[PDB]
Amino acid sequence: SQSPNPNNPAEYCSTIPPLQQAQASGALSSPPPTVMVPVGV
Amino acid sequence: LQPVTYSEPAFWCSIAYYELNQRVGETFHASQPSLTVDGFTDPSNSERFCLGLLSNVNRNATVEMTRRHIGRGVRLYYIGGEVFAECLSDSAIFVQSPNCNQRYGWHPATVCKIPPGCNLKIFNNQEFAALLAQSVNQGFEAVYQLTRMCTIRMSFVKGWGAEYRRQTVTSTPCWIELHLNGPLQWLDKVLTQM
Repeated sequence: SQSPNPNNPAEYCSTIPPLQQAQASGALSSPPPTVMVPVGV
Repeated sequence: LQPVTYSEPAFWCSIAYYELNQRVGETFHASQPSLTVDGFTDPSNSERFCLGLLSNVNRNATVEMTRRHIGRGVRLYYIGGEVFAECLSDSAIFVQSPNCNQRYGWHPATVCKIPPGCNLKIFNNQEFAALLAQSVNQGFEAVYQLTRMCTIRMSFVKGWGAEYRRQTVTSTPCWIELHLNGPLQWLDKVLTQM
């Protein structure tokens, strides 16, 4: 299929408490993201 | 010269309130994981940005009606880099988040809606991280472009763009703009490393 429609909140929003969405996901135990950066310009 | 890792900010976001084209009040700097932006006349605190008493000499009738409807407003959460927006207001809040847009494959200027009692992850740091990852390969330019992803616009009752009467954010009566300092600080460290 495609993706959620900006006009239909039910397709992307939630009523699950954010803390519980963070949980069952990661956000506290998940290590901070790291990118590999060069050195030029 | 080495990797550049994300650093949790001391002040996760700075919120600027606006009434149409008018910047109203001063910047709120979120130092706590939670924070509410509402239309109440209570004193503001580390976790509360009360807009109720913010005066604007250019406040017209429309803005006055919209402000009366903000009510409980929006509760913003920063949970390990992820940012959520919850509509506590009885009226919906419209969000223009480049991060969500990129996520849902929406037009970069798409504005969605968060109905009362609902929430939306307006910022996913993992996604921004992956985006930053591919951006360091597109050179300096693209990396600096990410500055756009670190900003979110939100209107309290009326929407804008796409087929709404109002097209630009400046056209809505009550709106705020968030600057995710975490991602911005990360961008700065990446740019200085280049």
